[PDB]
Amino acid sequence: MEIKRRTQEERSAATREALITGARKLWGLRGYAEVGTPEIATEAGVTRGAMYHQFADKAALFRDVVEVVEQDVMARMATLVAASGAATPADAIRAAVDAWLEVSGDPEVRQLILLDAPVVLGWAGFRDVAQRYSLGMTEQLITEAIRAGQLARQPVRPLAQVLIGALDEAAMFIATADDPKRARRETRQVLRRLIDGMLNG
Amino acid sequence: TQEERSAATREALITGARKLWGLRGYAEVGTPEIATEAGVTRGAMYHQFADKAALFRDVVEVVEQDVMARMATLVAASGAATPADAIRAAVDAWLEVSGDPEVRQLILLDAPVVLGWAGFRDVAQRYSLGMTEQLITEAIRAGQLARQPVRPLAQVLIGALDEAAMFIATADDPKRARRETRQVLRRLIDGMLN
Ligand SMILES: Clc1cccc(CN2CCNCC2)c1
Ligand SMILES: Clc1cccc(CN2CCNCC2)c1
Repeated sequence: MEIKRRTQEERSAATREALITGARKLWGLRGYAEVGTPEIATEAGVTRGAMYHQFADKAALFRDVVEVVEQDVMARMATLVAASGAATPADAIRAAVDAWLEVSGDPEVRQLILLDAPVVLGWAGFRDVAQRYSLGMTEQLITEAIRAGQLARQPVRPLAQVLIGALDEAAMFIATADDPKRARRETRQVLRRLIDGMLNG
Repeated sequence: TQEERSAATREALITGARKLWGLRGYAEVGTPEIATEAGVTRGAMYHQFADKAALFRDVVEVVEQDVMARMATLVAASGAATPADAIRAAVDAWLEVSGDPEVRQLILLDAPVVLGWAGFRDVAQRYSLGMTEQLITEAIRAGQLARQPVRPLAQVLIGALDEAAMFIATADDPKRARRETRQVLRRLIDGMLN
């Protein structure tokens, strides 16, 4: 029965991927509140029953969209830091700040992660997502700066958690601004002062 | 008067709810228990508060008012001689007041969940921004912070300060978490203060 089981699993996975892809596209453009699951099923080319089979409700589909978008946010940030030509751990942290403002400025990321997710997931769910995706990259950037003597030896997690709070509030300030270009410049300038006050190099 | 009697009933309910939810959390104490603590009938309680969440919203207001009054008292008594020293005193005052067990449970743990993201952010901003922006404005005026628009720095610092408090709130060793987090916050602000 293994070909039959694997075939049904692969078909389920393809349906799931089409639904997430469709939902990510339409909610990214219009917002969660403005696109219903029937339109998303049509976009994905699946029936309502195929959708019900994969997702209990609209919010369950949104939770899976956030996972895929967060995975792409962190991969894009890692690509931009890798391509930055950062010569030291301190330069990699500055590159990571620039990458966060760039990727969180993507209109789809702004809409799904910064505007919809805190409301649709609620506080606990949104903070659990932010945490699962932010902590590893932040702790490793700190660890490498300590190892190079560019940051004081200290417990990594308390510093990581405070910086994640500062960086996520910076992104939210820009996302909710009516003049986001000015907000992004002003916020970039605050984070430059905060990071450059911390880093020894 | 009827208004004075209504106000006494309201005060008994807010006081009782603050006490019981302060100890056990919003999720773990129902309105029947609170009405018993307050010595108020359920009918008289539902007349004042549509539902559990409505009573909680009024508890958060009274607790937030006390948090900010206590912050102002501690900074006033700190002996801070300069705007930079007032900011340093306010960081210490926030870790002291957010360490109060009732503030920890009601503001750091329950309010974001019960009020929801948007509701909580509105209350947190309405209570945090005045004091934060005043402290920053005085430091900029004294030359001790870089010339810059106040609101962006205020919002990023409130994010750091609230995240520090919430990290301590759920720590396995809160005393240790507080010490290590106080060091981070003092170093973060010292890197920007002249
Ligand atoms: Cl140290 C550092 C500097 C810049 C960016 C990051 C990662 N972000 C943290 C906030 N949530 C998004 C990811 C870490
Ligand atoms: Cl500048 C400064 C320094 C420390 C404390 C505060 C006040 N707030 C208390 C509530 N949450 C945010 C911060 C401002």
